[PDB]
Amino acid sequence: KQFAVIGLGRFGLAVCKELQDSGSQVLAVDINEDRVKEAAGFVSQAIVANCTHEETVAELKLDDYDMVMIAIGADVNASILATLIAKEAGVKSVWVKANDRFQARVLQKIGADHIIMPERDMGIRVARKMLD
Amino acid sequence: KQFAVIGLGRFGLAVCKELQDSGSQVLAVDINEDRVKEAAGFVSQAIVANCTHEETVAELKLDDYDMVMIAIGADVNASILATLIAKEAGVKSVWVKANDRFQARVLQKIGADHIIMPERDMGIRVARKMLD
Amino acid sequence: KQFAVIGLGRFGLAVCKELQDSGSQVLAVDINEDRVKEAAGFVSQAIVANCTHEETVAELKLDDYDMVMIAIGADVNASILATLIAKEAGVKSVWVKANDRFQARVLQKIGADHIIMPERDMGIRVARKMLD
Amino acid sequence: KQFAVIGLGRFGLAVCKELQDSGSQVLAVDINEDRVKEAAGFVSQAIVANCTHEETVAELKLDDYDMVMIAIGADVNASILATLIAKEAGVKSVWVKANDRFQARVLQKIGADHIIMPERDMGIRVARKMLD
Amino acid sequence: AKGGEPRIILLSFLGVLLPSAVLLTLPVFSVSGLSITDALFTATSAISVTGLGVVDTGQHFTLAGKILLMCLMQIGGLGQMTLSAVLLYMFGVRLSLRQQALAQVNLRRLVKKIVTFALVAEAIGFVFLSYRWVPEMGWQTGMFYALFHSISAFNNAGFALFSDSMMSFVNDPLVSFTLAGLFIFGGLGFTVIGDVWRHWRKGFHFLHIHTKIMLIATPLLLLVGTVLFWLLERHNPNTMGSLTTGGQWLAAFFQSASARTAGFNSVDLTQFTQPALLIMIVLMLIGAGSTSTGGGIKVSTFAVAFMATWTFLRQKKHVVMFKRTVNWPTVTKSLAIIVVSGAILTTAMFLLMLTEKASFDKVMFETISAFATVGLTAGLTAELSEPGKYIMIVVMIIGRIGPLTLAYMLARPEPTLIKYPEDTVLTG
Amino acid sequence: KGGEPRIILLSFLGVLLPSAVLLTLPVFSVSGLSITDALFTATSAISVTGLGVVDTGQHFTLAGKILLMCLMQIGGLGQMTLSAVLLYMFGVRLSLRQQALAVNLRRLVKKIVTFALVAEAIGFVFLSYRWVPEMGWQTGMFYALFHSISAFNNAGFALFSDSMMSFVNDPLVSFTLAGLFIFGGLGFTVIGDVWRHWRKGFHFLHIHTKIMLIATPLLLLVGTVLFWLLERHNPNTMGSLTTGGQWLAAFFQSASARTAGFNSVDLTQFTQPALLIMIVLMLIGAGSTSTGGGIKVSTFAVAFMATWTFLRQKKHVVMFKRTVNWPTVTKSLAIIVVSGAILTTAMFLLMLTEKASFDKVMFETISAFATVGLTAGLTAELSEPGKYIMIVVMIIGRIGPLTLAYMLARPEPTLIKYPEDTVLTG
Ligand SMILES: Nc1ncnc2c1ncn2[C@@H]1O[C@H](COP(=O)(O)OP(=O)(O)O)[C@@H](O)[C@H]1O
Ligand SMILES: Nc1ncnc2c1ncn2[C@@H]1O[C@H](COP(=O)(O)OP(=O)(O)O)[C@@H](O)[C@H]1O
Ligand SMILES: Nc1ncnc2c1ncn2[C@@H]1O[C@H](COP(=O)(O)OP(=O)(O)O)[C@@H](O)[C@H]1O
Ligand SMILES: Nc1ncnc2c1ncn2[C@@H]1O[C@H](COP(=O)(O)OP(=O)(O)O)[C@@H](O)[C@H]1O
Ligand SMILES: [K+]
Ligand SMILES: [K+]
Ligand SMILES: [Mg+2]
Ligand SMILES: [Mg+2]
Ligand SMILES: [Mg+2]
Ligand SMILES: [Mg+2]
Repeated sequence: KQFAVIGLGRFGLAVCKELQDSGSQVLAVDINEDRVKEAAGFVSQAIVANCTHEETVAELKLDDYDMVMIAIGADVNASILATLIAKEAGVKSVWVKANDRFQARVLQKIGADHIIMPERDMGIRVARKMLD
Repeated sequence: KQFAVIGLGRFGLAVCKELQDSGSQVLAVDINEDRVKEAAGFVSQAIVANCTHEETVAELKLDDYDMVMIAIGADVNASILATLIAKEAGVKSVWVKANDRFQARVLQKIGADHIIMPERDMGIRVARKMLD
Repeated sequence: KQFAVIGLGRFGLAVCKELQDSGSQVLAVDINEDRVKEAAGFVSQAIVANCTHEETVAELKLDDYDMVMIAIGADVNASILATLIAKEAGVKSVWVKANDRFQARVLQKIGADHIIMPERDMGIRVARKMLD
Repeated sequence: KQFAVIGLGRFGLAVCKELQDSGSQVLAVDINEDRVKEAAGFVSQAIVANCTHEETVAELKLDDYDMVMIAIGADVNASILATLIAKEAGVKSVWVKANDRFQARVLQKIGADHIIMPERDMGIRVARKMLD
Repeated sequence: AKGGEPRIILLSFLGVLLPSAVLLTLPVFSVSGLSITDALFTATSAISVTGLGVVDTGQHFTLAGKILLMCLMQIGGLGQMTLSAVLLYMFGVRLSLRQQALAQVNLRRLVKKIVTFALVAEAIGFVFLSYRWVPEMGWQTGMFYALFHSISAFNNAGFALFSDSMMSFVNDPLVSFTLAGLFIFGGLGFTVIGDVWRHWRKGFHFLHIHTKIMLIATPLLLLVGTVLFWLLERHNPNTMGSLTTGGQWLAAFFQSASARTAGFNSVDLTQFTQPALLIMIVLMLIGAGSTSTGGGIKVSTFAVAFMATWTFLRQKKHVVMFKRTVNWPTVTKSLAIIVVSGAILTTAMFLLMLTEKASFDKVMFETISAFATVGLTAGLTAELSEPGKYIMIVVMIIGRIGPLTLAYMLARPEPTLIKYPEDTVLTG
Repeated sequence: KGGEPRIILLSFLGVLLPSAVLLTLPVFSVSGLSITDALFTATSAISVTGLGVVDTGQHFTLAGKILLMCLMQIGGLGQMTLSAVLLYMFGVRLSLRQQALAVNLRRLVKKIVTFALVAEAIGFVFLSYRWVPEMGWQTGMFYALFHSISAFNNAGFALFSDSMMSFVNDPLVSFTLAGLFIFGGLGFTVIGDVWRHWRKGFHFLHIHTKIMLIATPLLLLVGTVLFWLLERHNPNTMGSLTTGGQWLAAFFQSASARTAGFNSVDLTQFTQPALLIMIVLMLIGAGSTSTGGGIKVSTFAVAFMATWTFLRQKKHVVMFKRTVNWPTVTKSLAIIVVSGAILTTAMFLLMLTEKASFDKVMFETISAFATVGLTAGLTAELSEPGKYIMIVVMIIGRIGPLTLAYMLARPEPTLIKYPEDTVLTG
């Protein structure tokens, strides 16, 4: 029912649009104001915040949210650090998007429940669509 | 007749100066403000705008102008993007300058009506000129 | 005591924050106005200047200050030039940060009084700390 | 007795300094105002002008000068065109500084009376100094 | 993507102006009842804390009416400081997050400190004013006058319960200094109070540049005004010639302080020398601090323009204050505010001369006081005509929110996709 | 730093002190001028303010008036020529800088003088056609030449006891003089741009030319309508005139306020709502590179358009489809603010030295700073310190705007910059 999406890039905004279509509350948060405005018309609540800030994550009660998606791609260090902060925040289910195999290794060990690699994961499915 | 010329390099400013000298109103658009200033002296209206931006092109109202000339030379990506946006904006006649035979074929697929190769066409013209 | 710190990166701002916390008045000089702003918060006086320029260094009156710390790390050419100009200005004691052994030897030949290699000196300190 | 120096880089400023110290009239001309101001103290008359402009060269009575030194190095076209304009202006002796061998060939074919290549000529000079 | 601070500022004022206007018409608050224009004028004067009065505050209003008046000028003065600090906080939050995208306490604690600072400041002024009026006027009446005037003084309102506002206490240092301290700190600005409160141990050198400007320009504005008023009015029998040597300095200092938005008067400005009215017009225009209970164009705006002018006359590339460069957008903001304020002021003075007939000095002084929110009268408000009241209401509204609103318009202009070529226009 | 400020001041003081020392000689005055009076007259003539401590027609001899034509001719024409010359050098340096990163002056000066002589000759012919029949073939020609020179140079010096108050109902002389300081105050840049590029059309004129050619008719029309509306029922100035006479007088004051300084009515008996309008008109003044003064119409236009841009929260100041660069807006606002500061100081000093109402002192200060020279009855009773303050204000007013504009153009380069910090405004 209630979801949170951190990082509103091309991947993160795509999650927000589909989540709203199924009638679910989505908290879209992004450091960049422009990207938050784009998702403002597609989510229940759009907030400009830095999710690397520990106190900011405390205020945004992410432990209440059923699932939290971290969709930060360019800065590998932010996604790793935001994943950790969400874990101490009490988030039971943490989904993290990783662009590299080395990042996906770190995220697995630090405790991410689901690691998403869009290029590798889309590669497998597109092959399956080609086969059938 | 009203013409819009996008890109104010050596080719674009020559088309504007020739078009305006014949009594036609020309709109000169470029991202480089220096060349927009240089054209603004003799061009009916000169605007500093990014024509690959689809919302910007709607503001320019390129659908009103009879012919749109896109004279972006170095940036091929910007050339195809501007041709695509102009076609999607409902421009009846789009003339595009192409620096290569591969770019010209892509522009033909996009929907450009007349494609000019400055080096090849001028080569043919001078070859005819020397003969006669 | 009056100190002058040139270059406000990690080492330069750490030296300034320590010197000012110890009750000493420090001058912070950097070409990057962005980094001069954080220093100006806690530094007695912060100046945006280029310290490879002889006239600029004469304007700074670095000969007044007891010690001049040059903490230009990435640009070795700027570090050498700043040390040379400071010595030619007439400053009694020059401390220079060097990230290379060859740069340290060149600075010794120039006339630097104390040369700090942060990586190697920190390695020695850490080894001594682990031993005891 | 009376000389003109066009281009006030490191080479041309040295020419002006030696010529004036020897006791002669030197018209120092450079398009850049900073270098003209730098050479203003030394030379008899320092003028900010573009010597590629034909009418400016006509106004500056370069045909009255015994020798004209063209010391433009970075833009080869500027040096070639300045040499052509000076030769058309009636200057009997034109000395041109060239940085490359192709530029030297072009200047020789144009009609420059003396072509100066500082690196090769000092190469020979310092070789002779080393020998004796 | 244009800023919405301008819209919050106006909606907030009108969201309280209209409810305040309708309440004043009820006969519960007035012994005789106020007409629509009079209630609109009185509400605007109270909400803007201008203090201009079409009717006498002490006599025309009832006991309930004065209690309503305290609520309005507490909403108008502390409310602007609370709102301006709140909007300043959100501006910093947006600016801070913008920096992190490219490469401090919460709001509730800030609002609590602002209200706490207000009530403690009024309470300190309350006991000092009670110390003198309770013996003269009794217990129940004495505390009311102390509370009304301490609230009025801190909020830079200038509303008085006496027929002649503080003209009987020209030679009373305790009343004059208690009131003087109230609107000086009430008009100083919370950012100045906050910066001094948290970083006084570091020293003056490490205070914020805005705090240093307000801590230096205010004493000079007080000192220059005190000396200038004393020099120009020492020989005037009608205003200051009949007072003792100490009484003249106490009166000169009081009007020097009250001009910067409070609006109280130990003497009569109706009988002031013209060179003294011109000095006070400049003082009213400068006003109080940026994030305070009152103000005109504000001291920091005048200070930036004052040193921008000094920079321009000396042909220096940058405007410097306390070894800090004032960026060109800030300089343009300060100059634009003065130019725009003069444009509205000139239009307002021209309209006043048409609606009602009076001399230019009387009209100009009244227009500045209404625009600068000072509320000092030179006799025009007493005979103000019906159309003149409408102009004053508009000027009072624009003067109260104009400098703050125009600053935020300059901060966040609407982004555009079409730019026209830059061309030069000859000036000078 | 630029030396344009220094050329502007030295040039004025290098004609004021000689002009002053000459005015003391009894050859030019029937009774002789005191050092204060001679200095005031020299400042009023060289700055072409037109303010008079003594009557021009009576107190000066035949040789004195010839000097006065020379003095105001030098003031107006030489200021226009110097402004054009400095603008030409500024453009030359800018062009050479642009080439470094990536007409003739003698011909220009010839065109400036010939345009002035042609305009003054036309005005002289039109004035002679009216005065020679009633004044003679010698005296009428002299009056025509004097008044044409004064009108073109935006000086306002008159040979009559009442400056053109006897010709309030005469349309020929009123329109002749009006056309002379409108064209004299338009600016030679505008005249040249119209002369060389009128066939191209209004659309292709320079932005400054368009601003002048639009605002000057708008300013004239607004002033005329406002003066007619505010003074139609005033018996002492315009109530006694006919319907055509009232409009002619209103148009003449609307035009003369922009630096000329002639008066077909009495400003001493003007309604205050009309003195405020005329103060606003005087402050705006004539065109930039012209014989007139004021903050100049282009400066007022950029500030008016910048204000509209700020009230609409637009990113750029746009005028005639052209962006006005932020340094230009800053120059205009700084000129207005500095002018206001000096004006306030001057009014305060006048109020200290002289005892008069605020409207009279403010009007006189605005007229002297703007070089309009319109008097509201206070100049006749000027004291010695008042005369000194007026002289200083006339000097700073004449050269202050252009000088401050050029200081903002070329500040001294620096090697030390302090960190940027924010200051709260509003
Ligand atoms: N600390 C952070 N807190 C919140 N959002 C962040 C943070 N760091 C990055 N983001 C956002 O995460 C999104 C991921 O975008 P990314 O793929 O990294 O870059 P790009 O937008 O260039 O493709 C961006 O919209 C970015 O603004
Ligand atoms: N996205 C764009 N929108 C508008 N104009 C553009 C864009 N990209 C490039 N241009 C302009 O097109 C012009 C032609 O490009 P180029 O061929 O590099 O210059 P030239 O023809 O002088 O060699 C350039 O001056 C450039 O400013
Ligand atoms: N000529 C110069 N004068 C003054 N400061 C300089 C000069 N050149 C570089 N600096 C500054 O010196 C510092 C050197 O630190 P650097 O190694 O570049 O960064 P960091 O230590 O943060 O990784 C930087 O702040 C740099 O901008
Ligand atoms: N058209 C021109 N007319 C006059 N001077 C010129 C022209 N073009 C270049 N110059 C000057 O000639 C000088 C020589 O340039 P260059 O050999 O590159 O010296 P540097 O490497 O020190 O810049 C330059 O400083 C430039 O200012
Ligand atoms: K008040
Ligand atoms: K005049
Ligand atoms: Mg992305
Ligand atoms: Mg091209
Ligand atoms: Mg470092
Ligand atoms: Mg060189």
